[PDB]
Amino acid sequence: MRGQKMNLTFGLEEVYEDAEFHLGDFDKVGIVGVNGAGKTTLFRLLLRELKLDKGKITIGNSRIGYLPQEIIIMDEKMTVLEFLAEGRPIKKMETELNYIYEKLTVVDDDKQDRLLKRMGWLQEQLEYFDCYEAESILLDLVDSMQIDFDLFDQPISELSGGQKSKISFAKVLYSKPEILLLDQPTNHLDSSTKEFVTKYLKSYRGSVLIISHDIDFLNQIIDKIMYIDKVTHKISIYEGDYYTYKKKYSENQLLREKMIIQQEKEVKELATFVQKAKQASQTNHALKRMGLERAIRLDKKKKNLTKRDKVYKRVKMDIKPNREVARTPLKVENVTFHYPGHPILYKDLSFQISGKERFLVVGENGVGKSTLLKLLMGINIPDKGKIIFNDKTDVAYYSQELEQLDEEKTILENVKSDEYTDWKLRATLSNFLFYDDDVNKKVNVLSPGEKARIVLCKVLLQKANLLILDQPTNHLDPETQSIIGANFNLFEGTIIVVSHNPSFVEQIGINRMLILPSGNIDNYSPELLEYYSN
Amino acid sequence: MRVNITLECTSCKERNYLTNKNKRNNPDRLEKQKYCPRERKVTLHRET
RNA sequence: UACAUAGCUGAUUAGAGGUAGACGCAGAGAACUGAAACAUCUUAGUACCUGCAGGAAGAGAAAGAAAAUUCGAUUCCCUGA
RNA sequence: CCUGAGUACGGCGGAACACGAGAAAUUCCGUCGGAAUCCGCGGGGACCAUCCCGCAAGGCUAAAUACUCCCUAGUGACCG
RNA sequence: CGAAGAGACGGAGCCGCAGCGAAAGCGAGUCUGAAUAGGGCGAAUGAGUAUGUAGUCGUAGACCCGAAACCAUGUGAUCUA
RNA sequence: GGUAGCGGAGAAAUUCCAAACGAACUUGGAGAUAGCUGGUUCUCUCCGAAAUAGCUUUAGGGCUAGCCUCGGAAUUGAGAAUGAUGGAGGUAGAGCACUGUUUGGACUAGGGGCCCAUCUCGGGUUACCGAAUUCAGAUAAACUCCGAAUGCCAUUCAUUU
RNA sequence: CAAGCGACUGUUUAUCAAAAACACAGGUCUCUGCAAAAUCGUAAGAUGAAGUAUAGGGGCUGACGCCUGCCCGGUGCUGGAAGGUUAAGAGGAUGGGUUAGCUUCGGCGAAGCUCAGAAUUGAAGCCCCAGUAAACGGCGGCCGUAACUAUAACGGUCCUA
RNA sequence: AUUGAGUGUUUGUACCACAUGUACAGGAUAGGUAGGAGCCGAUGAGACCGGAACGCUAGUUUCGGAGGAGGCGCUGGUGGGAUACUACCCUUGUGUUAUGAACCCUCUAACCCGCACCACUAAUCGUGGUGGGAGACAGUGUCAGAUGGGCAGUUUGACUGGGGCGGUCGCCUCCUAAAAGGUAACGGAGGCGCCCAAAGGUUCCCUCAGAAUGGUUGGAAAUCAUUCGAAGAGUGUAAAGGCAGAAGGGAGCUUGACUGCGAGACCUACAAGUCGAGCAGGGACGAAAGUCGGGCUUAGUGAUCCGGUGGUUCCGCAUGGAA
RNA sequence: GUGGUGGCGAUAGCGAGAAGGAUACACCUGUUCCCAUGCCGAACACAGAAGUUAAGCUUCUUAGCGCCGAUUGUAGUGAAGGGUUUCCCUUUGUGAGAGUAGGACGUCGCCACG
RNA sequence: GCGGGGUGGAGCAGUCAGGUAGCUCGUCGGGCUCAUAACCCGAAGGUCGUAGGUUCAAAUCCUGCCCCCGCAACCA
RNA sequence: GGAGGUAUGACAA
Ligand SMILES: Nc1ncnc2c1ncn2[C@@H]1O[C@H](COP(=O)(O)OP(=O)(O)OP(=O)(O)O)[C@@H](O)[C@H]1O
Ligand SMILES: Nc1ncnc2c1ncn2[C@@H]1O[C@H](COP(=O)(O)OP(=O)(O)OP(=O)(O)O)[C@@H](O)[C@H]1O
Ligand SMILES: [K+]
Ligand SMILES: [K+]
Ligand SMILES: [K+]
Ligand SMILES: [K+]
Ligand SMILES: [K+]
Ligand SMILES: [K+]
Ligand SMILES: [K+]
Ligand SMILES: [K+]
Ligand SMILES: [K+]
Ligand SMILES: [K+]
Ligand SMILES: [K+]
Ligand SMILES: [K+]
Ligand SMILES: [K+]
Ligand SMILES: [K+]
Ligand SMILES: [K+]
Ligand SMILES: [K+]
Ligand SMILES: [K+]
Ligand SMILES: [K+]
Ligand SMILES: [K+]
Ligand SMILES: [K+]
Ligand SMILES: [K+]
Ligand SMILES: [K+]
Ligand SMILES: [K+]
Ligand SMILES: [K+]
Ligand SMILES: [K+]
Ligand SMILES: [K+]
Ligand SMILES: [K+]
Ligand SMILES: [K+]
Ligand SMILES: [K+]
Ligand SMILES: [K+]
Ligand SMILES: [K+]
Ligand SMILES: [K+]
Ligand SMILES: [K+]
Ligand SMILES: [K+]
Ligand SMILES: [K+]
Ligand SMILES: [K+]
Ligand SMILES: [Mg+2]
Ligand SMILES: [Mg+2]
Ligand SMILES: [Mg+2]
Ligand SMILES: [Mg+2]
Ligand SMILES: [Mg+2]
Ligand SMILES: [Mg+2]
Ligand SMILES: [Mg+2]
Ligand SMILES: [Mg+2]
Ligand SMILES: [Mg+2]
Ligand SMILES: [Mg+2]
Ligand SMILES: [Mg+2]
Ligand SMILES: [Mg+2]
Ligand SMILES: [Mg+2]
Ligand SMILES: [Mg+2]
Ligand SMILES: [Mg+2]
Ligand SMILES: [Mg+2]
Ligand SMILES: [Mg+2]
Ligand SMILES: [Mg+2]
Ligand SMILES: [Mg+2]
Ligand SMILES: [Mg+2]
Ligand SMILES: [Mg+2]
Ligand SMILES: [Mg+2]
Ligand SMILES: [Mg+2]
Ligand SMILES: [Mg+2]
Ligand SMILES: [Mg+2]
Ligand SMILES: [Mg+2]
Ligand SMILES: [Mg+2]
Ligand SMILES: [Mg+2]
Ligand SMILES: [Mg+2]
Ligand SMILES: [Mg+2]
Ligand SMILES: [Mg+2]
Ligand SMILES: [Zn+2]
Repeated sequence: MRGQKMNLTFGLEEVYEDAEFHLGDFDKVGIVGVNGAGKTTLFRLLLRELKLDKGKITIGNSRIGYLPQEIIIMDEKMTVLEFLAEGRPIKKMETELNYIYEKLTVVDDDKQDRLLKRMGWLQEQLEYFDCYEAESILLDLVDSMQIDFDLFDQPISELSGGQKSKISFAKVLYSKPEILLLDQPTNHLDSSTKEFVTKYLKSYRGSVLIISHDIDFLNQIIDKIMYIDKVTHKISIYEGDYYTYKKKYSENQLLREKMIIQQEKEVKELATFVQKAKQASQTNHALKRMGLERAIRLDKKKKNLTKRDKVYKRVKMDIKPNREVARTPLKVENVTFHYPGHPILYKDLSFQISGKERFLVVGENGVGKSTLLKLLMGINIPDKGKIIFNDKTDVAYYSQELEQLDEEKTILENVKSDEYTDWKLRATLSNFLFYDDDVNKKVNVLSPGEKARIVLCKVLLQKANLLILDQPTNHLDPETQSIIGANFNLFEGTIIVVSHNPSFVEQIGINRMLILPSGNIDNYSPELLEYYSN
Repeated sequence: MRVNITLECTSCKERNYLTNKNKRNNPDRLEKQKYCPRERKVTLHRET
């Protein structure tokens, strides 16, 4: 994998400018960058989906296994088995091959030569992708991540975010690829599932490029780290792990900063003398002469003076509730719920939040965490029981899959609210790193991370006193995650949160944790680890 | 940022026209129906 | 230093310098100058210095010129320009 | 069986070719690497194929050419 | 060849007799162009060439005299350090 | 006796190196270059400038054009002067109809202090300051409702040339 | 009699300057372990020295007396050397030209030759880190404040190595 | 390069030995392909016992002991694949060799010795010889990076009421400018180095700024109504000239901000600059007439050389290609 | 007479006042129809004929405003001179602006209905 | 004419690189102390010199204008 | 028991 003089500019905002990178074979490259840096765009160039405006991107002829950052569900009714089977081209070629046989009967002596060649290649190609895979896939689920066979016959759209991530990861492996391009392979996975992915990627003999915002996950796998710079629009490739990249990078920016400082001092020195000559008496001929001579040096200095790159601005969040929390924000009493045709997730679930409380809904993948939160908002109507919100409680919901954005509309149109004027909307979007005409961009072209900021901005603009957050740090760059956690910690309201990120929950400082599926309203503590083990 | 651009013929790929656009007001590639002297017919032209 | 060799003595043999302030070949090689300035370039491979010459020197008998199809070592003059 | 090897040639650095490295063939110098050999080798202005022309890495060779310190006999819309 | 002459021989070559086009190429046309269009340059609408002579120019010191200087061989410490 | 010029020597002054040393002397390149100054030699006849524009590392240099001269070709005579006729153009003057500058008078929204009334709410005054309006009177390179004389362009025009 | 400058005797612009200039003994810094450093020279060969750190070269200061404060951010020098950057060379993955052969105008295309060539490797230097001022050098502003006034020992604040 | 021996350590490569192959089903640990009805054994078989390795924990592999002769496969079902055994091999991890390299040190014959002794020999030169030292370094050649006023060749505007300082340098508009045009000053004033996807084209439609009067929030002044109002507005951006038969304003459709050009003019030293009817191709708007080769007009720009990119019925140094 | 449509610099206009509708022109009556309003059948568009001349519109009166404007005189100025020469004067030609006498409430066509 | 400056009572940030007006000391009110200082807790004090532009929005960018401070305003 | 040693605060009253 090699790229030369890479250039790419969507409209007015550019991604790569004379960027270059060379990746040796059998390199587990960790791709790192802030949201919008252009990590996903690099893969699209490798997959030939995009074309560079200028430059050459060179890829090996080997087959590439691509794990998209977003799940591709062509139709809502697609079953999990159909989704996985689409990984291999067995079905596609057979449909083509079946038609070829039809043409052979219709056509006698005209197209036979072309048809015979096409038939031969399909058979040879089909045997290369041995048609025995029908059995292998069924057992690849078992050995991979303990994916139950009940899911195997279930529509994919109905799976949980963590479950979908397992299926998509398995689909990539099912294709039997030669190069692995993984775009956040552990976005929704829980702690247990992440262990399997790490071990497989450690053992994987071939080249694997990983886009991840999980530092610990990368450090265990990465041997080479590729950093996509958001301000310089370039690519830099280091040898080592994430910390080594940070150490090398921090030093380089330090050494660059010191260079610009000394160049400024020399410019100021000349400038100071030029001014002294400029204001001297016209009768001081020699000083006036020297002043002009130094004016020439001053001009040449100012033209070779390196510009310091503008440091990328970090998110600023100030979430405050309009009204005040009550001692009983939310009352859940004897609530039972089941998805039609599936086992009851919980029976007679009853809990009561206290107010200005950090409430963590713990669990594992596919256990009902997101179902419970959907239950409170009203998306799901409880099969039994009641859910009562005090009239003093305003609720803000952050869905797991980013289902609150209109892909067709722009960023500004999405955040449009009756309670906020135009300049107020722009100011907050700038605090979320959407500057100037970046807010007129369609939501359909944004990255998952940038979309997450828009959803967060919607939550912030509500000024609600109860925050139902379902995996908030997902898709966010590591810097933005820490900002999110720190600001929530200071939030003066009740927080119902779900998070598989150990760092994020620690920053928020959880008070009570609700374990699933075994309902257990418990005081928060390192006993969370005990529940995870059991 | 007003810039100079070329409008290529989407049929024959002849770079037929020199014009300019403001990238801020026209992020996407300018498309116009312009006469192609090669094909001697009006064809869709797109910035390249 | 053993045989030797070097050294040493004699004989033999041949150079040693000068020019014609020209002409030839070779080594080494400026600058003013021109470029309307100036570093590439130009003045020049010129002046100067040094070596070797010879009555001439140098080159010369195709691992060539060509592609009218062919020519048949080199040198010099006209032309090509 | 023989027909010129540390040669031809190549990289690097210079130079000579009207040709200033240029797309630069041809010739040479320094440095390093370094062939084939008649079913071979070189050239035909990068390079390859084909065709054509030649046969390097050994030497010699008169004449037609340059010049005149001197010698002999002369010449001049040359000096006086 | 011939008096250091005229002259004779010598047609290689040079200019002129056709232009147009970057060029392939076409040709009293040709190039541009899709164009029988328009337009450019040509033909229509012919005079050249050799030599002498004079004017001017170019390359040469180029109408004559004049720098401070630059470069390259040599000569000087009998003055003076 | 030693040190020699791309150098030497210097208790150091750009000091000395054969009577002038920021770099000796001599010969050569060499007739260096000199957009600079000086000089450039017989006669008569015909004609006769320029000291301007543009560009210029250009400004006391140069180049093209303008102006001089010589020769040549050719046309419904294309030049000049004057007259007649027809046009373009806004200067002199003048004017104020616009825009600036400006004087007085009348009247005035509004604007300053005083009292009564003060919740600072409504008045009555300096012949207190006065917009705008109006009356009269000025002013203008970058003002114009106007506008010459001249000059200029033109005419198959007329006369002389 | 007294003041400046230079300690002193000396030295200098032969030929407009004899001095306060140079030199000087003394001081200090630094280099130099000897085929020394330094210098003349393409080199050989020399000086240094037939010397050897109490010696030799270089910079600055300039008898003697009392003294010589602060700043190592910058520039030099010295040391460091993990990392970043970095030549030739080495290495050559891939891509072009050609064409035996394949070929469904297409085009494909082995070998050899040939035109380019990325990864990788690659020293010092530089970036960096520290030291060093008898190394180069540099050694600040504004506001307030006392039993009269004035000032202001004192206070605030900013800037700097 | 001269420049040659080794050792050791870490590494790249290629063979060579060994060992590894457990998805589910299935006799159970079938790695791929081909051949395969036969294969192995007193050259001591199966079974038994013990050690060892792997391990997915099922078993697999190997060594040795005792014993002495028999076993495996085909046939059979499972599965995508069926098994003995051989061959060609591919994954996996141990060793050996062939080894390319980096380092490590060691060695000694090159090379070096302004060390000693010996000879040539009168000689503190030199050359040999012998010891000692050093040593494949150093030195030297070629190449490459760094450093390098130690030294060298040079550059280091012009205008200018002297020169300097300051100002200016190209383009647009005005006044100066003397009613055509042109016209200078380091004269007086301002702008430009763009902008616009409509703020372009066309079709249709529209008319301004202010003022008075009335009117909730509402104020001098935001929106509304009437009347008056010839331009006192606007015309993207300076000024002048122009435009409300709009060149100003709105709306629909559009891309003529077309291609080839171009009689004839203006301007002009040149190079350039400006206008242009009209012709053809193919269009936009419009019923049609017709308008449209950008924008009210005039600034918004830079020769050549040299490079980039796209196209091309051009050329292609013997020829076809290529360069 | 009225309604169309033109040429001529508003001497054609403006303001004020008066009269008229037979036709014609308009107000006018409607939104079913094509079509229309960044809202509104106001407009545009279409269909229609109860009423009205009230307005527009035509004709007429008025110069109050705007417009046009001779002559005379003057400013300036071409040419030729002059002085007492930043200015000023004479001669000869030319000749405004201003201010005025005055003009003017239009004129010349073509078509249709009367 | 060449520069530097105008942000709460003073001294400073923020200004390059547009979104949200602060820090230091001081002032005022309340505490603590017998009292004062120091200390603790609360509050106040500017729409950024001023007026137009650019923008969705300016203290910030642009332009003008008025103020304050160091220089200069002429050389043989 | 004994001995040498290891922040601020008028003046008079
Ligand atoms: N619309 C649905 N229809 C049918 N079944 C559903 C539906 N949604 C969820 N389920 C099932 O509910 C179970 C748990 O629901 P839920 O979406 O809350 O999982 P979860 O807690 O969010 O897990 P995670 O977020 O880690 O992936 C899943 O097994 C899932 O298959
Ligand atoms: N068609 C597009 N049009 C306009 N902008 C685009 C378009 N496609 C991408 N961008 C921009 O490219 C930028 C970077 O591309 P990309 O989506 O790959 O970022 P990313 O690093 O992968 O995001 P994340 O890490 O959060 O998943 C995005 O900010 C996105 O807004
Ligand atoms: K001679
Ligand atoms: K020269
Ligand atoms: K010159
Ligand atoms: K010879
Ligand atoms: K060459
Ligand atoms: K040849
Ligand atoms: K030949
Ligand atoms: K023609
Ligand atoms: K033609
Ligand atoms: K003749
Ligand atoms: K002649
Ligand atoms: K001459
Ligand atoms: K001459
Ligand atoms: K002497
Ligand atoms: K002396
Ligand atoms: K002439
Ligand atoms: K006026
Ligand atoms: K005037
Ligand atoms: K002295
Ligand atoms: K002294
Ligand atoms: K002293
Ligand atoms: K003296
Ligand atoms: K002296
Ligand atoms: K002292
Ligand atoms: K010393
Ligand atoms: K010193
Ligand atoms: K001393
Ligand atoms: K320092
Ligand atoms: K330092
Ligand atoms: K090939
Ligand atoms: K060596
Ligand atoms: K003067
Ligand atoms: K339009
Ligand atoms: K109506
Ligand atoms: K009426
Ligand atoms: K009238
Ligand atoms: Mg992404
Ligand atoms: Mg979930
Ligand atoms: Mg020159
Ligand atoms: Mg040459
Ligand atoms: Mg060759
Ligand atoms: Mg060579
Ligand atoms: Mg032959
Ligand atoms: Mg001969
Ligand atoms: Mg001598
Ligand atoms: Mg002597
Ligand atoms: Mg001096
Ligand atoms: Mg002398
Ligand atoms: Mg010469
Ligand atoms: Mg005369
Ligand atoms: Mg006047
Ligand atoms: Mg003295
Ligand atoms: Mg004395
Ligand atoms: Mg003297
Ligand atoms: Mg004297
Ligand atoms: Mg001193
Ligand atoms: Mg020595
Ligand atoms: Mg110099
Ligand atoms: Mg020179
Ligand atoms: Mg000058
Ligand atoms: Mg002056
Ligand atoms: Mg005039
Ligand atoms: Mg004029
Ligand atoms: Mg317009
Ligand atoms: Mg060819
Ligand atoms: Mg050839
Ligand atoms: Mg008049
Ligand atoms: Zn086309």
